[PDB]
Amino acid sequence: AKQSMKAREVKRVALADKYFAKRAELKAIISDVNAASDEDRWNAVLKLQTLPRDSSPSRQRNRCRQTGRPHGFLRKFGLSRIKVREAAMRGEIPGLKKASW
Amino acid sequence: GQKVHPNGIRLGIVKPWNSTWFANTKEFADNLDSDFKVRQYLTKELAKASVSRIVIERPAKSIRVTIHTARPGIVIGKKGEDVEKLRKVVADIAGVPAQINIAEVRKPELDAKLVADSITSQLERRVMFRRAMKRAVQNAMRLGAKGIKVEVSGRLGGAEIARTEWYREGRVPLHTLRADIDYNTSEAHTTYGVIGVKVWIFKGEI
Amino acid sequence: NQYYGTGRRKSSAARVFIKPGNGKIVINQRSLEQYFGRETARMVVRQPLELVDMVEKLDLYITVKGGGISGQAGAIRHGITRALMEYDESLRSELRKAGFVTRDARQVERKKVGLRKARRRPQFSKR
Amino acid sequence: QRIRIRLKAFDHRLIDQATAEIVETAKRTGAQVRGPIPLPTRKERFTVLISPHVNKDARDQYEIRTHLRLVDIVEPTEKTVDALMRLDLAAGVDVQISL
Amino acid sequence: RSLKKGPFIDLHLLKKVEKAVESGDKKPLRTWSRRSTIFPNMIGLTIAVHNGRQHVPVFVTDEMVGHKLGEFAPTRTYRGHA
Amino acid sequence: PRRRVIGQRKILPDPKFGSELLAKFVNILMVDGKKSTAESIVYSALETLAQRSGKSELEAFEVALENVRPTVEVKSRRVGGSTYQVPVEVRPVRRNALAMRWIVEAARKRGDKSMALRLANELSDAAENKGTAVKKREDVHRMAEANKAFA
RNA sequence: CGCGAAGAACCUUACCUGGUCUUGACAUCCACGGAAGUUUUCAGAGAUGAGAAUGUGCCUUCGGGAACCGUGAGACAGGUGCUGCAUGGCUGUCGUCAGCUCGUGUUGUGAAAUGUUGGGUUAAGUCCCGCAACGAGCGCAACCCUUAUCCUUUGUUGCCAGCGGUCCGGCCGGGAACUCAAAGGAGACUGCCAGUGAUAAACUGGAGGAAGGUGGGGAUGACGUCAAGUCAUCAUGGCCCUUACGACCAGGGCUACACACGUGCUACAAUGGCGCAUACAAAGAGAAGCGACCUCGCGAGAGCAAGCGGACCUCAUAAAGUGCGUCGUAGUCCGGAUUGGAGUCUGCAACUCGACUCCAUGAAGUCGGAAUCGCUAGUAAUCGUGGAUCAGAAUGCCACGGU
Ligand SMILES: CN(CC(=O)O)NC(=O)C[C@H](N)C[C@@H](O)CNCCCN
Ligand SMILES: [Mg+2]
Ligand SMILES: [Mg+2]
Ligand SMILES: [Mg+2]
Ligand SMILES: [Mg+2]
Ligand SMILES: [Mg+2]
Ligand SMILES: [Mg+2]
Ligand SMILES: [Mg+2]
Ligand SMILES: [Mg+2]
Ligand SMILES: [Mg+2]
Ligand SMILES: [Mg+2]
Ligand SMILES: [Mg+2]
Ligand SMILES: [Mg+2]
Ligand SMILES: [Mg+2]
Ligand SMILES: [Mg+2]
Ligand SMILES: [Mg+2]
Ligand SMILES: [Mg+2]
Ligand SMILES: [Mg+2]
Ligand SMILES: [Mg+2]
Ligand SMILES: [Mg+2]
Ligand SMILES: [Mg+2]
Ligand SMILES: [Mg+2]
Ligand SMILES: [Mg+2]
Ligand SMILES: [Mg+2]
Ligand SMILES: [Mg+2]
Ligand SMILES: [Mg+2]
Ligand SMILES: [Mg+2]
Ligand SMILES: [Mg+2]
Ligand SMILES: [Mg+2]
Ligand SMILES: [Mg+2]
Ligand SMILES: [Mg+2]
Ligand SMILES: [Mg+2]
Ligand SMILES: [Mg+2]
Repeated sequence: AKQSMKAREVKRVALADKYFAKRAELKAIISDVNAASDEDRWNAVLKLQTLPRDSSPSRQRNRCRQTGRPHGFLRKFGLSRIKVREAAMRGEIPGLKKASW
Repeated sequence: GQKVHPNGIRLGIVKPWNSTWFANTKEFADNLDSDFKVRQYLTKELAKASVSRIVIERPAKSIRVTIHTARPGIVIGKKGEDVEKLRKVVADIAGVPAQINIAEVRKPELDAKLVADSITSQLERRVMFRRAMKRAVQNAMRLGAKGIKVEVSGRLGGAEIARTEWYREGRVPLHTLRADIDYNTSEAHTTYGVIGVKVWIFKGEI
Repeated sequence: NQYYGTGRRKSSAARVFIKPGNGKIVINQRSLEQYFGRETARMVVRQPLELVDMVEKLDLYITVKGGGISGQAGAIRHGITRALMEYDESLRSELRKAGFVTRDARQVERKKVGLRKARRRPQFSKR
Repeated sequence: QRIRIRLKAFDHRLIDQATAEIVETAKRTGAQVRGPIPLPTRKERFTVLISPHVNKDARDQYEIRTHLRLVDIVEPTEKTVDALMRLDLAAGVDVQISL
Repeated sequence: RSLKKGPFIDLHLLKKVEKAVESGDKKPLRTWSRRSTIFPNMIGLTIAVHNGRQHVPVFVTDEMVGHKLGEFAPTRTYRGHA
Repeated sequence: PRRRVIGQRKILPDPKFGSELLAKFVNILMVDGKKSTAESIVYSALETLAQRSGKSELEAFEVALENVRPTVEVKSRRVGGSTYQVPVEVRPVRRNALAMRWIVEAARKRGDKSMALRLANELSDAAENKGTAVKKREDVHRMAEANKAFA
């Protein structure tokens, strides 16, 4: 799916764990009300924007791991709907057989 | 009409899975992808080693790969050098230490993967596709199969309009779930494009 | 002594204990007028003891689980007959003609892909 | 105190020989066993489109079953604890111990 | 409707306004920030707001305060069908 | 049907009286599976037949059913490009089915407040051989001996 | 035509305007200089631009080696560019229709025929007779999954019949009976019997039985047809672009709006609306998640915050139903579109362009022309619940039960 689109996903994920899941303190408890309700929170709402436009966990598209498809994704397998069927008929997804109820 | 995949419908009936591990939803996609990497590497490296099937099994947090092969002396090598120039790279792809095991396919002429790879190499060598087709059907029935079918597809002999030609012998009951049907697929890359090959081999019921 | 029966209906399951002598009907520690608000449901639990005359002649201790109003009442009627056939063994051919021994095996059909319901198909148009 | 062992697998024949080996083996060195308990079977379901491009109403449906067995041992003698640790069963069976 | 704990503005617009207020106005101030809130500090300024291809000059009146800057630059060209 | 020919399905009696013709009448009235609400209308309408206009509760429903029952009907029988309206004798299980549907469909297009009162007046009008359910019956019989010559 | 899309504010994104790069955002090789990494700084919308502080690890051939960085040049990378009428793979469709062929023999100069036609019968080229055919293969059926009855084993986190106690809560000892959980086994075979039919097959009917004639439902799609769909999931022959048809960034667009069509949702009410009280489900999901109790808020929600990687904890209060009251056939106490104001939450960001809450507003619509669709039983109709996708965002989709 256009090689550079695969690279956008792998840069976004490296820059998000560079800053966030540690530098969430600016919104984690700086934006909730106690003695920090003065201009310090207002300094946070502005300081949270100078970190790069990436770095946020809500800009990851979650593509398929082999083909890079943006649609038809399944979080349980990490593959697109095409690749889970292509790989389930060969017996390579464990325990995943055809359901009949 | 479109047919069901004869291996997927028989999983847990007469056909086993090629992966035998357990995971929760946390490590399912990582075990599933890293098995794609270990399978992709072992197919590229054992290319002329006539490899049929790669069985991956994970104990507590190790992985061990069992390779079914027709030419085991080439996969092990001289002194046992290429089983661990294989296992220091498999353990680096899976992230856990590896223990490669090597099996045998005694008659490679009754394996759908090995029979399908024989036609693809010959079709890319510019061999008449009929003789490649009829030799695969003939060699299988003289070794005790109750049926075989082979099928080639797409621009046969460099023709502009593609055709599919198939040749059957014996008995291939794909609608019977008890039938031990061995089926696999291969692709030949020629100067006029891709020719797909499909092989069904029937070996008996139950 | 108690004579037990198990009856089941759509997704309901009923356990039934009968003791000799009373006209007591107790179900889930409730009486029948408090449990079944529907009089059709009231009249299908009385069916097997109206054919066989043990109305003031046999007590009944009932529990039910699952399903809804009419599903639970039908599971009880099936469970009372199984209890009364352990009691006598010769009320059987009386009850087979009443259709109370047949377990009604009609279940909900699953919703199918491409269909709006189990059988309802979306609206077709020629063009 | 009862030590409690839960076994999870995608296969029911593999899981029963994992129960049978730990049911074998606590009774090997003399413990109370209740035996195996079937916990409820979890079925995960999946429904994929099978065409690469359109045709919404053509699908395949897959599932993964997860089989559960529970056996508790309330004689944990010290011949038991490491003799329970020295046991080699299958790679498809997840064991989780817990007090 | 953003929640009541902080109105939003960019930093580069916030700082470019405050320097431009203490000097008298100017050129129209070029920005791409359609999402920033108009503040009380900006009454009298002219801000050229991007609309996709152009920058529409908006002279800030008092009653534009509280709105977003992108409300005063239409992003879509449309005039009739027939 | 062509091939799978059917037995019958069984109806339960009514609870208060033990009649299945009365239970077929509740089934025909029922909308959207709401069976408890159809018995409420049917029960309340029948005793408000009884002491408003004449006793013997369920005898009064059968006698109101005696008049709206057809004996002949018309049916179209195709030949080669010409369809005649042929008068047919109606069968006794089809007699009650047409009579109960015409009573229920007469009661829906009325001007009374409730449905249980619309039902009660249409059943009362059927006892006096008046109303619209009787005239639905009259038009069927008028067309049948109008096409007597195509028998 | 609620189709790819199982979920377009940025991202996704492939499109536009503008700003930028030219061996590159992605891979290998060569050479040199730097281990890297971290904090900070001002310009810029940002990509990028000019620097400061700092480190100088691990291997050590410790002339150096591998991870990572910069610069140079070249082979090259790159393309969601065109051709599905060059292809593979996969899929729709006739159609789950009962058909489609072959070997040998025989007939005909031959294309071909026979078999596979005929009499019955069947859901079935299903079976039996007849017959220049005798046999075989792919289909049919069966083997597989689920549901309906019973038996065996085990008995917690699930159960409570017999007992003791109780706060009268399965609640506590206890019990392994029952429901239930999931492994194994049995059971249905025209098996038995009458009658009809050609000493047939087979049919109608009856008994027993939880179930009776393939018991219900699913998976399973023959040889082929439409040069059907997809070069955009992927792969791939040919062609074409390469300081650009490639790469990076901000904002916009895919949500436009005289109009026409398809699929849906909600209605036009009294078999109802509203108000108070109170019953009976199945099945699913959960760790950068599900989130009880308690407190605040009219509410969406906020604070605090235990339990749960789960038959245990949570999501999570089923709704139709039942009892009482009111409205009394009205554009209505029916309908809830549209608009104004005030808010909550997710998220750098809710203007274009989110969902939800509160107050106010109270449109059309009174059952729909010609035409046209689905359904044969736990079905139609009606009523709630869950899941995937997913930060947020279903009237769609995939599942589950009630009547
Ligand atoms: C929505 N409801 C309203 C209602 O209840 O009447 N039903 C309808 O609109 C359909 C109407 N009842 C009948 C129509 O399909 C057949 N008539 C054909 C006319 C000429 N082809
Ligand atoms: Mg690619
Ligand atoms: Mg997202
Ligand atoms: Mg299919
Ligand atoms: Mg339903
Ligand atoms: Mg659809
Ligand atoms: Mg952009
Ligand atoms: Mg965009
Ligand atoms: Mg440009
Ligand atoms: Mg391309
Ligand atoms: Mg095509
Ligand atoms: Mg194709
Ligand atoms: Mg096309
Ligand atoms: Mg056909
Ligand atoms: Mg021949
Ligand atoms: Mg001849
Ligand atoms: Mg034919
Ligand atoms: Mg012929
Ligand atoms: Mg038959
Ligand atoms: Mg026939
Ligand atoms: Mg014949
Ligand atoms: Mg056959
Ligand atoms: Mg079959
Ligand atoms: Mg069983
Ligand atoms: Mg019978
Ligand atoms: Mg470009
Ligand atoms: Mg669109
Ligand atoms: Mg009322
Ligand atoms: Mg009205
Ligand atoms: Mg009007
Ligand atoms: Mg109202
Ligand atoms: Mg109103
Ligand atoms: Mg969501």
